Parts: sequence; structure tokens; C-alpha cells
Amino acid sequence: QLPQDLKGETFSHVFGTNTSSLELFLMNRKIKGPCWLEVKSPQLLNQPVSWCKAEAMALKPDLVNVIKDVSPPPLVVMAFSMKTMQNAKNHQNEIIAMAALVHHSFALDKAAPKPPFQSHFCVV
Amino acid sequence: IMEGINTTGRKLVATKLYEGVPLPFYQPTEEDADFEQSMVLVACGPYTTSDSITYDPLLDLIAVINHDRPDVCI
Repeated sequence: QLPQDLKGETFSHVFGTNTSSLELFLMNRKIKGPCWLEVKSPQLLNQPVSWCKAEAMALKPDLVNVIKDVSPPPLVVMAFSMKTMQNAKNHQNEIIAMAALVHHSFALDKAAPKPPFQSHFCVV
Repeated sequence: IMEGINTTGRKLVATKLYEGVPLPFYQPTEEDADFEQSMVLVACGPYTTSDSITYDPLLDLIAVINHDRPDVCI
């Protein structure tokens, strides 16, 4: 990466030296917020790179286009609470209990479901 | 500057105290080392007793200064 204040005999200033990849990808394809996206010509990775259930590869940014005429899907909501205890010996904050509530279908574009949780688990 | 443990954000359990660093000494010039030996007398007040106004210790100091003829008196 070239220096921010690069100067030369023929050019007076340089713009975009330290720019970030995510901003260029977002503005070049005109992606405004979470929405449905179309990706063409997918490639298959040699090895998995994520814990997600499905994976794909896009070779070039121009291979991904934004489609807005599709309804949004519901997400999964997970709330959790923790309890801690200071170590008697020295300066440590140990964890003794977790309690979580989960809902498998929470609609972003609708009202909050009642009850807002379906299953739960605890550990001590 | 302290080095300690602050897990709750309301109290610091200090563990190490950094020692301070003094300013650099005055760097002598070649002309400053050419000077000769000198004597400086130093005295501080009060120059009179707690019940008198005659200033006898001041006169004694003047006599000592005259006798010893120092280079500087503060």
C-alpha cells in the first residue's frame, strides 16, 4: 500500500491509498442494508472455512447483484444470562452459571412473537 | 504510573509502581570548565531572636562574611 501523503513531479495528491475492501464492495454493488443478493458462477472451496451449513465462493465482486423483490426470512433469537464470582485467592472473575432462552422463528418484519421463547437450557 | 488489576472498574488493586526519572544534568561548556575555585556562603532567616529586634545574629553574620571574604553570599 502506498503512503497516504505520496507526492510526485507529475501528480500532486493521491486519493484512496488506505481504503478498505468492505466499503468498496458495499458501494460498488449498491447494497443498502441487509437484503436478498444474487451470486452467479459459484465456486467450491477446497476446505470449509466456516461453521455455516452452506458455503460458496465468488471470484469477482461484479458477479454478485442485489435483488430487492423478495420477502425477508425469520431469524433465530438467543438471549442468555451469566453469573460470576470473584476469585478468593486473586483478581479472577470465574463463571458459575449460564441460562439461555431461544426462539427459532423471530420475524424482523412482524410483531414480537408471544411467548418470545420456545426452548431453553441451564448449566451450573 | 501504576500497573495493577481492575476487573470491576471501580477499584484498582495495584501491583507495581514505576520509579520516576529525573531531568538530565546541565551539560558543561568548554568555557565553564576554565573557571577557578570559589566559595559560597549560605544562610537563612530569621536573623533575630524570637523576643528581640536588635538583629544581633545579622551583625554576627556580617562579621563572619567580612572575615571569610567568600566569593558569593546567599
